[PDB]
Amino acid sequence: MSQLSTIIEQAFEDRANFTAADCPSEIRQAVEEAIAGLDNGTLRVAEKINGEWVVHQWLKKAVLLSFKLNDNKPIESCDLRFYDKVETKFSGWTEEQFKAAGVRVVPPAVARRGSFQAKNVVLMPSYVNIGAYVDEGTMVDTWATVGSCAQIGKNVHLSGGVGIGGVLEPLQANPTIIEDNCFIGARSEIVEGVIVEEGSVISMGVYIGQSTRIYDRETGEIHYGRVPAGSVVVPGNLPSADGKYSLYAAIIVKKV
Amino acid sequence: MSQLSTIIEQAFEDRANFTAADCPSEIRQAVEEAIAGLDNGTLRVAEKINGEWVVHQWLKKAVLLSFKLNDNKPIESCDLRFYDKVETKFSGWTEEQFKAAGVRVVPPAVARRGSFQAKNVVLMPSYVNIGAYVDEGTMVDTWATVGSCAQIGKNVHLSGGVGIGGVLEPLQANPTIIEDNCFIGARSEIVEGVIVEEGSVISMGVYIGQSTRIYDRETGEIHYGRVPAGSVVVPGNLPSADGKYSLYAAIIVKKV
Amino acid sequence: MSQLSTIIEQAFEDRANFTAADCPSEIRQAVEEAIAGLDNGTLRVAEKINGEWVVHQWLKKAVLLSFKLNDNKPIESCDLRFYDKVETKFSGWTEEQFKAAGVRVVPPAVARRGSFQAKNVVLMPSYVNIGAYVDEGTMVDTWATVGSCAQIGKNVHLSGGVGIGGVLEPLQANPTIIEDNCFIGARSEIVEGVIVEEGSVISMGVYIGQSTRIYDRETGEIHYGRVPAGSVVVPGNLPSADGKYSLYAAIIVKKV
Ligand SMILES: [Ca+2]
Repeated sequence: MSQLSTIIEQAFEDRANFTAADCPSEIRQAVEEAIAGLDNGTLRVAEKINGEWVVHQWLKKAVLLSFKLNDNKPIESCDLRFYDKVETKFSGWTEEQFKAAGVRVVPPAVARRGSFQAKNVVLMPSYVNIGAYVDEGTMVDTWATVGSCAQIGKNVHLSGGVGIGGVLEPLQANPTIIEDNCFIGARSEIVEGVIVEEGSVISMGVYIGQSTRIYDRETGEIHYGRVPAGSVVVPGNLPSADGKYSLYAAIIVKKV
Repeated sequence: MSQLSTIIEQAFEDRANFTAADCPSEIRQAVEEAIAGLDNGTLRVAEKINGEWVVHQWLKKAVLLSFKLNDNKPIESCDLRFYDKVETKFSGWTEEQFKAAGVRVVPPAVARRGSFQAKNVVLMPSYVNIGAYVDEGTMVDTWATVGSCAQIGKNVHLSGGVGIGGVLEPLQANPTIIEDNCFIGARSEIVEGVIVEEGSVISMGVYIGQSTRIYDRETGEIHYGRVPAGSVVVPGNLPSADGKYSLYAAIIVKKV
Repeated sequence: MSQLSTIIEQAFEDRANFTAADCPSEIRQAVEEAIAGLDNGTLRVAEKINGEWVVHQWLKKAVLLSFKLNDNKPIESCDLRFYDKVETKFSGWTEEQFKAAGVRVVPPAVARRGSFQAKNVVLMPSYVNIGAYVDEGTMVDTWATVGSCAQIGKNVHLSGGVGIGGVLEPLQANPTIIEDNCFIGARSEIVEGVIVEEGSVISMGVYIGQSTRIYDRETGEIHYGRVPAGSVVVPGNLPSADGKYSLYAAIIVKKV
């Protein structure tokens, strides 16, 4: 026997009749124990039983009651704790070190130690993983990611939400490379060691890994792994031979 | 009468003739008051007047002058403040608790209290909302989101920018579920209680909610809400009957 | 002569024969120096030599050895440092100020000073840039971005990963505008001063800037820059005249 489910079920049906202030402590204690059990994994909102996923509605009700029963409170940075084996790049950097490096680090942007950012780089809130190199004058916009070992050239614009995929393995593969003077538009993804050559304009919504067809609409040639210099690329599709569907492709629409 | 607009207008026309160092204090004070008014909402860069949106160019000029007139300075974590009713999962976790749980929490990753992560999970900078369960060996890549009550299986790879949508209401609906051994590629989105069954490979750029057609190109069947086990899924489109447009669809291109 | 490459090469071949505990200090010192050189840019994983990008495999091996040779440790918020010229909005806000403003700021959400959030706004972990205005009751979901000067209306839902693009220059251009009662679905992007008019439903995966065709499938009209009020918009494609490819377009599929 466990009374948690029944107590939470009853309180949720009764929820219009109490508030956070006058909540009886047994309901309050039951909600806490439900939250603690969700937190240590001894309870879970849904689980697979006899081959089928089953939802436990009373645990959803516990989550909802925990919102009802707790007021907003100040939360400080000290309440965030982490645990990892790679140091962050700027811990214990002085103001002199920051000024000498010439990089703007907009909170809450983080770079890992073992990555490099040249002078006049701006890191909006974003992530730069270990082994990456970001050259002079480059803008890394909000929630962008410069993945492990990626090489970002000079005067590059990585727009918001852009992901530059990391490459460690295989050891012989080139990392993902964005050459000088490229524009990568919002929520685009360049991964798996693809190279975008110099002076290209990649619009928003463009996904390119090693399997993406890069269709030059002027020549008809399908390229892989490399955007030729000066390409303007937008998202598109290529038709199937039967005409019943089409598949995503990156379309080179002009060469500038 | 307010002189803010005129002072900011004049200073911006005159901006090549002063710097942050020798800026006269009246310009400096006007810029500050403009920023304070934008911050408390008594001023706004654009507003709807007589049914039309109007831009206030002098407030854009104030924002630009605030960049010119202030140097970069160290900003610490203590300068970030929050305000919410749900505790974060790891506040006051000891090193012993971190080691016992076996989860790597890469800064600045945050999970809410009332979510669970099994041993050998790696949280790159990412978010795990309340009620979610992330099973053993799973990787949550940078700027991914595990939404409320979602169930992530064992040895799952959530790539960068992947969103697993939360499900609280309706109470009877299954949460979004990623079964064991799935790969979800970058900037893909699995939402609204969709289940991705075991061993599937979802490429980057795949969006699946309850309204997304999942087209099995081999059988011609259109599925909803569920990716069958072992599916390889990529973004595509399906043509309209008139052939004038096509609509986004997730394409099952092979079964592995 | 430098022995770093040889030491790292040898240790990596020998890696199954030592651990972090009993690693000889020369290997440990070589790995550290490799990491320091990657961090200050004097070493880089790949570089362009005689017109071709070359990978330095021993630097990848150094990165991998740095994982092997260091255990996870607690990392605190104090180890994150930033450097920027714009203050964050809430630093030194009291509990009274937070309660009076009526905005939930879910860690690690950050807004810049000079942006406004009305009562009953919820900022999930997200970013609100300077000059933006977020009206009453609006939800900004996880890893969304409200860009500079953007105007978000009342009772708007910005879903996870949504980017609302910033607009400062040109001075005369309207910022990006989301009117009252709009739903913007996950990982969608509204940029470049586009306006989404009141009561529209934008599905996930919708990208709209000034160059995106907004195709009204009922009338056949192609709109730019503006989503008419009450539109339901989903991602699609429009066919080329030769039928060899199609290009991304936002499809108005009904008017509600
Ligand atoms: Ca602190």
